[PDB]
Amino acid sequence: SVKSEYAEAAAVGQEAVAVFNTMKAAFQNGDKEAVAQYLARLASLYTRHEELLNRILEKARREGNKEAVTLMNEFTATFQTGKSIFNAMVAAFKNGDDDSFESYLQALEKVTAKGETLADQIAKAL
Ligand SMILES: CCOC(=O)c1c(C)n[nH]c1C
Repeated sequence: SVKSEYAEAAAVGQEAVAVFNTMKAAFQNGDKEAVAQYLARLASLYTRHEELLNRILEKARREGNKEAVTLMNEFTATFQTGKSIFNAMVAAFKNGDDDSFESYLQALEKVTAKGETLADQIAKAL
């Protein structure tokens, strides 16, 4: 169902939250080799997350679930913001620039926290 696929998407999103917090600790500790691996894992998880979100939105469209489509359009828009910030964070890591990395890390936390109001509304609309 669209709802079980949303539950999987929610789980993959929580996996990313878990890995992101482990990465933040590693960055603070200066374990750059660990950060590199966590960043690669996060990219993989965001790819899978976005794939699930798109299939859910396309299915809500085919089902005519107008409230769900509206909410998912809003959420997938904010997901792109998070993606853009994550990409800039990765570039800052490649460049050896911890100041910018810190800033982007913090910004991505705020984009994600703000998104959770939408995420929970979608669950209840589907
Ligand atoms: C960086 C891509 O991910 C996200 O933006 C995201 C996740 C994961 N959960 N909520 C949001 C807005």
